[PDB]
Amino acid sequence: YSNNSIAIPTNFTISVTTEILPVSMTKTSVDCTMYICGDSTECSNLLLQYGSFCTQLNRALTGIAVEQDKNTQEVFAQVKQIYKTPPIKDFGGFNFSQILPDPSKPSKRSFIEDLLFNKVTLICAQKFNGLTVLPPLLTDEMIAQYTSALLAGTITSGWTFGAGAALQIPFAMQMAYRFNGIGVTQNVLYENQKLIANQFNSAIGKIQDSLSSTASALGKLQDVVNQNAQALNTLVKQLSSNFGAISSVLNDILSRLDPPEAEVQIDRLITGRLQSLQTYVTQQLIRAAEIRASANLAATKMSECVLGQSKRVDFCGKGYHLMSFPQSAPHGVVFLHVTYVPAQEKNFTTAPAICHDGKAHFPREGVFVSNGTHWFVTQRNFYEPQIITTDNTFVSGNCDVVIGIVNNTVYDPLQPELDS
Amino acid sequence: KFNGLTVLPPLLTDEMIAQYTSALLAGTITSGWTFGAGAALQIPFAMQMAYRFNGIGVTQNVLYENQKLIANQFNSAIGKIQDSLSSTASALGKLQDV
Amino acid sequence: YSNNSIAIPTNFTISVTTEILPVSMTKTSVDCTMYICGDSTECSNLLLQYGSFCTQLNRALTGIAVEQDKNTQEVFAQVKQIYKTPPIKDFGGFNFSQ
Amino acid sequence: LQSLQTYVTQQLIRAAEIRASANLAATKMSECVLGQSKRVDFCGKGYHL
Amino acid sequence: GTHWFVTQRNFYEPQIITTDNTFVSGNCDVVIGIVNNTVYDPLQPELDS
Amino acid sequence: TESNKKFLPFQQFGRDIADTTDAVRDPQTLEILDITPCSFGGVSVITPGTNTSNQVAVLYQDVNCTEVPWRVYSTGSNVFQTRAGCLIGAEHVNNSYECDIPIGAGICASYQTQTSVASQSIIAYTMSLGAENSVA
Repeated sequence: YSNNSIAIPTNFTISVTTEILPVSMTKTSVDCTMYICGDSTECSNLLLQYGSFCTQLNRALTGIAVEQDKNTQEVFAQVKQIYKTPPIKDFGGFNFSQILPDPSKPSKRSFIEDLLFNKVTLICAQKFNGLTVLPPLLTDEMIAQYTSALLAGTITSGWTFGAGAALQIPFAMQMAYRFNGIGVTQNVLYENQKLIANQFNSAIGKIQDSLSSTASALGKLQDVVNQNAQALNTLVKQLSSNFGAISSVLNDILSRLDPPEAEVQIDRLITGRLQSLQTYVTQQLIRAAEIRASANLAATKMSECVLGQSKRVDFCGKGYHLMSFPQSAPHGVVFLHVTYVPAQEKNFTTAPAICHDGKAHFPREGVFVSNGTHWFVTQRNFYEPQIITTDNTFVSGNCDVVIGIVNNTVYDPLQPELDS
Repeated sequence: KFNGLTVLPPLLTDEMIAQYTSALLAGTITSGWTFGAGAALQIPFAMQMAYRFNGIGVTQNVLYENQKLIANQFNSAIGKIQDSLSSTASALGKLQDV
Repeated sequence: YSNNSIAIPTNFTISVTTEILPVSMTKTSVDCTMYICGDSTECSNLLLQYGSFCTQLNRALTGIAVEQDKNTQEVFAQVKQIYKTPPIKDFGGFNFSQ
Repeated sequence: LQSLQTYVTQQLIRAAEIRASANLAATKMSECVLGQSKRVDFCGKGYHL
Repeated sequence: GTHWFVTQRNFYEPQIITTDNTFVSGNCDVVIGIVNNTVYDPLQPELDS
Repeated sequence: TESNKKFLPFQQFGRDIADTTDAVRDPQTLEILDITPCSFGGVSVITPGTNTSNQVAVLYQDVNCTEVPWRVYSTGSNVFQTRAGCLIGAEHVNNSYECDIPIGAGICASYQTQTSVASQSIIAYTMSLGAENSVA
């Protein structure tokens, strides 16, 4: 760091960054009296005379379920109408066959999300013990079609469909708008269209590869699924204990004991199993609130990154951000952020201002850099030399208040046009 | 500790934590805001603050109009912050709550 | 207010303020059977007569611990490379030694 | 067991709360530090630098 | 079909292409899909004086 | 039912995680019977606002509709099977719309008031994700 040292980057790279979000868990349900007891007539009376605990648990579990459903609905809800991919792909050279869905499968899945479908992903025993599993309303197919419409709108209309009606506009101008959004002026994109096309398609291929070679990046969804399944298997194995009572099977002990002593022994056994079921449903509520937090996070991304461009940083991946293509996953959603990142850095000597005619001069948009001989104005995020014209400057004050200024000439764009 | 419930050690020691914060602070000061995005860039702190001024809505020239002045307030600001802590304990109230 | 009367600021200020936030509650771990049973012979068997609690509680607490770890390592370790501050500190008036 | 259990549940709840606060701190650090967040009264009182 | 017009990305407002709200960079081959037309210049009348 | 699990000599009952009794040996003739408790899907009522009607449809969870028999009557051949389960009291329409009542597995139900055929009907169908619309 020095009072005249600046390092403007000159060569950039688009880079693909994946991001993983556990949008929901497996919708779960536990029939209160059914798990505690296999519908024995004595358990009926005892659990009835116990309290309204099991109805409490049914209400809480159904709340979890319907809230997971609300999550899956709202996280993709930002689609007034299901847009559809235009047949041909003249995307200025941006191969989208991997991200977009194509009729290869009878389903409208995409080539990338197939790796997810296959890599992230004993219930017969649970199915007979009351411990059931409901299915999700938004099925894999409709989730995939929502992702398809989202990507289609994101490609063909930029952000107008997020705000209002979808508006045709080619991908070139869309990238131009986004670059303007991150400072770099359109000139760089339209001067490096083919180069950026190669970079983008190569990066898409490399992320496809990096996912195809190992299934370790798709971490957190696997951890969520394992947490859920381990909770369920703990809830089942819990049945095997004795809690001081005779045996882990009701129908067994109903044989050994007359109604009187069966009453007390089953009082103990039910207190046990019911405390356990309470523990299970409480941990389930807590993980459900955590998943809803991460799902509102996913929604904020899907409505901020995808349908627009987050000026703010590190909310759509590392680096200056451009856009993000969402993709479905079994009980999850993954984003392919395509982030701008400057790569090659050249040193320059900088001037905080300029004294041309005794008055100060300030860069209206860029920065005053130089290599010693000529001073230039440049865009703060991409090396672009420019001669010092009054178009890039606004005079202000004089040559005293400024600190660190340098003397120079500021060319006037009229002199030859004044000679005639 | 004699009844099982020990306190596991926190992973990152105070040393490495303070070092991480020093890294963040250095990157903010010198490298501008780029170091969290790409590679760090030497770039003058005065011009960096000028870019931030242009961020909020005031044109950068204003900074160079009053550079010294700014620092004064800035520095005096730091001053009160210091005494803002040693004066009253409950100024720091969240961490103590937790 | 009136339909043709604007206000404009002329002099401004900087007011450095603090914003404290928690990061990691003290990562605790409670032994499943050392707390409940005073390391005896019949009581421990009577405990394991109950369900898989010894694993349940301890597992949830280990989850709390690893979440504390990830918190501390995510709210801070966003820096790419630990930076060193420059040898000299010339900021045109920004004394930073605090 | 009942006592330790209510302790563990309350501790996990407070842990989720701290996790929310930590993600909030992550956002602040990655916007109030690694950049400049224009959002008023997210960083602090007044425009943020 | 007749006159090019520059217009913001939200509200249709026609604007004959004054060189004031337009800027040049480079040549006419690196770009893609460019079209041929004379960008209007405001400095002709008062230079004719 | 008849199982294929090869049976060790004198051990009697086969278990699973659940501490229940999964398999047994008939003591009379040494045959290895499998024990599979017949499915019990929770009943779920499908209704419009009772302020509107009093005819409703019943959704059972995933069960073989054969197992379905307090039911008043079973709609004749109109029992529509979903990926979620059997549903009695709804004609399988193909005219897709936006759906109010969630049924699951893409299936949604809604009340329909016709002029001639079932002026008070409760239909279930494949939900349309919306009015498909591709721009040029």
